[PDB]
Amino acid sequence: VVHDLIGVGFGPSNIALAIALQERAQAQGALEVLFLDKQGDYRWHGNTLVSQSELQISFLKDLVSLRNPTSPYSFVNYLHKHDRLVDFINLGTFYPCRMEFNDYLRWVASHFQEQSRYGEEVLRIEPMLSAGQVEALRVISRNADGEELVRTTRALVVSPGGTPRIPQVFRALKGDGRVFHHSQYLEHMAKPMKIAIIGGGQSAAEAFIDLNDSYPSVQADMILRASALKPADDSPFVNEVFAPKFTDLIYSREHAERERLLREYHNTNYSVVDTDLIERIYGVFYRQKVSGIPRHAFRCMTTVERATATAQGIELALRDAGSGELSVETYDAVILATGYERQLHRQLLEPLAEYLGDHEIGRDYRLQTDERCKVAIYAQGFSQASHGLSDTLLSVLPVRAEEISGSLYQHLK
Ligand SMILES: Cc1cc2nc3c(=O)[nH]c(=O)nc-3n(C[C@H](O)[C@H](O)[C@H](O)COP(=O)(O)OP(=O)(O)OC[C@H]3O[C@@H](n4cnc5c(N)ncnc54)[C@H](O)[C@@H]3O)c2cc1C
Ligand SMILES: NC(=O)C1=CN([C@@H]2O[C@H](COP(=O)(O)OP(=O)(O)OC[C@H]3O[C@@H](n4cnc5c(N)ncnc54)[C@H](OP(=O)(O)O)[C@@H]3O)[C@@H](O)[C@H]2O)C=CC1
Ligand SMILES: NCCC[C@H](N)C(=O)O
Repeated sequence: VVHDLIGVGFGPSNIALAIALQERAQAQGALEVLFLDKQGDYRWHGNTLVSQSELQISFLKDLVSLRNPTSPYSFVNYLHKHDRLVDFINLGTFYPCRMEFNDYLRWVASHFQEQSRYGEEVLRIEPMLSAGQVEALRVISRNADGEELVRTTRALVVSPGGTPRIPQVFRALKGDGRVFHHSQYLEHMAKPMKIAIIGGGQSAAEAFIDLNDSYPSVQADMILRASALKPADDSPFVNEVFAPKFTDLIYSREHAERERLLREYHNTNYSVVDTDLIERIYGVFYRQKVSGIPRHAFRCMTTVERATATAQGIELALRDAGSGELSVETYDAVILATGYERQLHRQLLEPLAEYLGDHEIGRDYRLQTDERCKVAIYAQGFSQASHGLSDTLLSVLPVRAEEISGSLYQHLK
């Protein structure tokens, strides 16, 4: 038994897809599909779901609405089905506590229980060759019990999210419970402290406020290479870059202009914090000046040069620019809120390397391939270079999903 499509992850990108495929199914027939996710109980970045994490995107830019507001899967319908719509309204906000967005996604997901396989991590994809042409694809995933699984599919779409970014100096410490990436924040905090946070982004700010608010025992240092925290920029003219119309424009630009646009707009999303959050962090420090009790430290300008483990704690050599001084501090724990990297060919797609072309991902999000390769491989979130800032986000999923299902059906038929 061969599957028309299989996807890697049933995160948002892939769910949005599932819905589109379902919408097309009535007109064009229903493909047999599966989406595997490595989470037994799926939470959307669960380890990051702290008390006051606000969706950084308008709820209207949910899974279906930009394409089809009349879908049963809109955030609003979800709210209605949970008898919460009126109440949400009295809220007057556009940005739901991310815990809520999570429920929505889980709820939407429950509607595809047949297509979703959870608890299965995909390890690699192998070509199945008949006559030197890749007719089908082999997907190898390992479940929670440790049992590997092999399935065969006509088409593949990979939407696994990103992998955490570890600065070099910390790579030495892989495996020390004492140091952990933000992404894994809830698991590790469940095990009087000094903790350090590395990075000046949202993930960094969110860790800090959470520690301050939830852990009185804790004193936190935010170590920033950058001078300050810069505000995420969401103004309307600017926000127009997360538009569906923009994907077209950016795609058609020469490589030089694309990067320019990406540089000019980096601040929409990366290394920036929400305006309200900065104040609140700013307020916290201000209060220290008042109280005179210096619990926390804002080490802007600081670069970690040496990090080493110890019986005592973790030793960091911090270079503070503008002082030029190098000083040593030791922390009970360190938190890396250094972000994510989405690099497309991991060990996961290696087996196909031979068939993947030089030219960039397709406008339709299909990787270009050899004439040898007859299957179709698609990716979501790995085309930021060519598809814009919207790519790694929730911004165009509704649209992107239509395009992809459109190709997939066209490929299949
Ligand atoms: C903490 C955090 C908050 C964010 N908040 C927002 C926001 O408010 N608004 C916004 O627009 N964007 C936000 N983003 C950006 C985010 O990338 C998108 O919102 C969205 O998560 C992208 O969806 P995705 O399905 O493509 O990837 P993901 O949501 O990361 O889905 C990938 C899923 O597949 C699993 N997986 C990974 N590898 C494999 C594999 N080997 N095999 C099987 N499963 C695998 C993962 O565990 C995960 O469940 C946020 C990102 C983070 C990290
Ligand atoms: N919806 C929500 O409430 C949340 C949304 N987010 C989203 O997740 C995505 C990524 O989040 P986040 O990781 O915070 O943002 P970024 O990945 O953009 O931020 C990374 C931070 O780490 C620093 N950094 C990276 N490498 C090093 C290094 N080698 N040495 C020192 N510092 C380093 C960067 O500093 P520098 O700028 O100087 O390079 C930067 O401040 C974004 O889309 C963000 O909006 C994150 C958390 C919650
Ligand atoms: N970091 C999320 C940015 C979302 C973007 N401002 C949008 O409106 O799509």
